[PDB]
Amino acid sequence: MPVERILEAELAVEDPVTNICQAADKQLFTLVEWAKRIPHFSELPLDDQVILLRAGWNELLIASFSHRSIAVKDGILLATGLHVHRNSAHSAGVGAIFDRVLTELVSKMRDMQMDKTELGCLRAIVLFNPDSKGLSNPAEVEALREKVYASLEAYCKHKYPEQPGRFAKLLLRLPALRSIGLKCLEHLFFFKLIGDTPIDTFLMEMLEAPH
Amino acid sequence: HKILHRLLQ
Ligand SMILES: Cc1c(C(=O)O)ccc2c1N[C@H](c1cc(C(F)(F)F)cc(C(F)(F)F)c1)[C@H]1[C@@H]3CC[C@@H](C3)[C@@H]21
Repeated sequence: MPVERILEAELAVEDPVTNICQAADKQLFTLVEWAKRIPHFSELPLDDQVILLRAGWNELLIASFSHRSIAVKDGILLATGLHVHRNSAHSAGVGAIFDRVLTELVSKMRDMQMDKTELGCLRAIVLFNPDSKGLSNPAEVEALREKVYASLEAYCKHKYPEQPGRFAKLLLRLPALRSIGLKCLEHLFFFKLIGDTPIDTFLMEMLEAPH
Repeated sequence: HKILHRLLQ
């Protein structure tokens, strides 16, 4: 599980609410291509690949746009190229969750200058979620996750030796990512219910019930 | 899961 392959995966794939949902649908296609470039993912059974992506797609995409936004002041950069300021998000009725992303993810990524290898490793940990329901062999996904965080810790110790707490600092952003992912899903289901926000085919499929 | 399966080929 070499960190070089994980970094290569990141580099290979590099009403505001309506724009956000359009960017999210676009990035779902690219997310599948990213996962295929993480070591050993494509060797899992197809049903397990589906389970892992349906379980992690929203956290995976939130981590990505948050890190893309580190040089944006008080805003985010959509994958479509549109900058969205927090004033625009508040004026559209999603100010609270937008501020959570800025304060708990973007600003904290900026403050520690989280790099793209660390980002990719955190996303690979999220992808290899052994708690995902229905996996044919959870122990093998657990083993892949363990390989990722072992490689990440060694990377942090080699590249940032004067920061012994950095590995723990990276992992302790995952509870915030989990909570923000769940809250974003609540909003999307509500937009779907109200019907006043376009939702494209792949995003809509991710909002479908599982089989 | 139709789109997701097709993309995972
Ligand atoms: C910008 C972007 C991209 C991108 O452009 O790369 C890619 C994926 C996503 C997002 N942002 C979405 C989001 C962010 C926020 C916040 F920033 F305000 F927190 C609020 C809402 C909502 F409108 F729902 F409240 C939605 C999330 C959604 C969860 C996974 C996809 C969809 C995810």
